[PDB]
Amino acid sequence: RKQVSDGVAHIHASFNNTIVTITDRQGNALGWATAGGSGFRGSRKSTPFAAQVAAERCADAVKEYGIKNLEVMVKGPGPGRESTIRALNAAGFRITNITDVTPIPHNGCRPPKKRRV
Amino acid sequence: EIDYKDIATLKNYITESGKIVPSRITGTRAKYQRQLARAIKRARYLSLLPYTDRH
Amino acid sequence: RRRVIGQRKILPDPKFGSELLAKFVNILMVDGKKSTAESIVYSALETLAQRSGKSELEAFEVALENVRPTVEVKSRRVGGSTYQVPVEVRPVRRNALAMRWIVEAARKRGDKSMALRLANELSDAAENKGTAVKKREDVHRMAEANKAFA
RNA sequence: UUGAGCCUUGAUGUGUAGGAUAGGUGGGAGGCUUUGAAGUGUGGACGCCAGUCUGCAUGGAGCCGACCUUGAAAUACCACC
RNA sequence: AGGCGGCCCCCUGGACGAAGACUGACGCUCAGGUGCGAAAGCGUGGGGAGCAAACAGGAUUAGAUACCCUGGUAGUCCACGCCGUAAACGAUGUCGACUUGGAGGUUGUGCCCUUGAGGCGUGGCUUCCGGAGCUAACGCGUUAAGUCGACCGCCUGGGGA
Repeated sequence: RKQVSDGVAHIHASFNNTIVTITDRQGNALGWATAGGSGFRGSRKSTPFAAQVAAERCADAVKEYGIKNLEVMVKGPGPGRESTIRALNAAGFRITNITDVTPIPHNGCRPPKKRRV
Repeated sequence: EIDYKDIATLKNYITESGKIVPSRITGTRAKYQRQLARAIKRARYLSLLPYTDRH
Repeated sequence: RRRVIGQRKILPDPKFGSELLAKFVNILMVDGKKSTAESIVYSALETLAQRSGKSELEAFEVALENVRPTVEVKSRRVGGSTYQVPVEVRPVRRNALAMRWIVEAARKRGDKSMALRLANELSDAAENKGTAVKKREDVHRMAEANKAFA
């Protein structure tokens, strides 16, 4: 139950939800928060108004692990992809590294051609 | 077209984002971006360069 | 449209004092007799100072601190989408909006005397105990989700 | 390696006022702890923020009673729950 | 033609330049033939991430059998074998000569110690803007719907069909 004080964090932001995880370098998820957790419907869940109020709800999910130094990984296009990071910095945590890992389309299967209006 | 197997040279033309440096930025003619894309493909199929990026 | 005349700047009074007290004796004027409110202004405070606050000097300060609108709600549309939207209120007249919500209820309620119809209203206003405020808050609470847009 | 039950063992335990966290309870001056007490907190649980346990910073045989004084009742040493 | 982008190794049609040469009208077109296929479809055996007819739901609505959302088989892929049709479209049959351009791309190549980065030329293919001419009009415009000739394929109002 001593604090670990060092680790990693993973950010996901899609066009329909922001999902943030505080992780371990072994690939474990230690605590999580979702922007649909604020009760908001549809693409609201991808805005800073939703993503900025998931960060300290994610810091609450590791309250017995104890955090201080974090290395961040970020994926997805959603607007909330950085306000959730600044809100976590403003919670009293210190970012050791920031890296973007958003995929570049490879094969991609089938796209909308043929796109909804 | 020339020296495309040297990766210590080729890494001056490709980004940390896993992409390519524009010909506007290297100051080069349009067909140098084709020469560069061919160098990239000819380094990929020779085990000199990776095919993809991400952590 | 955009013009519209420039909105007014009101006035203070050489006896009633501040711009809001000069508004209190001029708002909700009916029948134009203009001698009724000068016996009701700062005259409901001596019992308020022993019911829902202290002193005749803070009895009306606290009423416009307990009745404090910070957000307005209104419909907004953009083509084929409509939302109820929340907007922060401008501070400069904020306490005059709160004043209006008290002096009108003394007219819209008809129970015993006018020497009671405002004093009985103010003693709940100095406590944020207005009519149906739970369902009023339920609209602003529902509109909060629309500051996240679509 | 562990699901489940069961044995085994430790921390407990206070208010109020005063030194004093007396759990209950039956005896009671030479007997006991070395895989253990101190520090008093960094930090973990609980909290009267004191203290104890997990485990350290850490050491490492002691200690305790008189005078003083609380209370039905005592504070080494030793059962029982 | 329809269509076709990877790197790497074979097999291969056609077109095109430089400087010459050997045949001697051997050319141009073409009914019916003789051979091609994009999507979809039919056959025999495999295949199944993503997309999705059909289908079953959510709905929505007056109703929803559909849009929109949740799932989803056929079909898409391959061994091949069939099918022969298209807004197969710059809606312009094939073939040849004559003749204002500009801007630009793409590929050979003649020449000046290329002492050559440069400059002066010159064939092939081809995009956009447009002039004389043509056209009802828009467009075609030296890659002409122009100027003129050889041959072939077609055709004489919709509604019905």
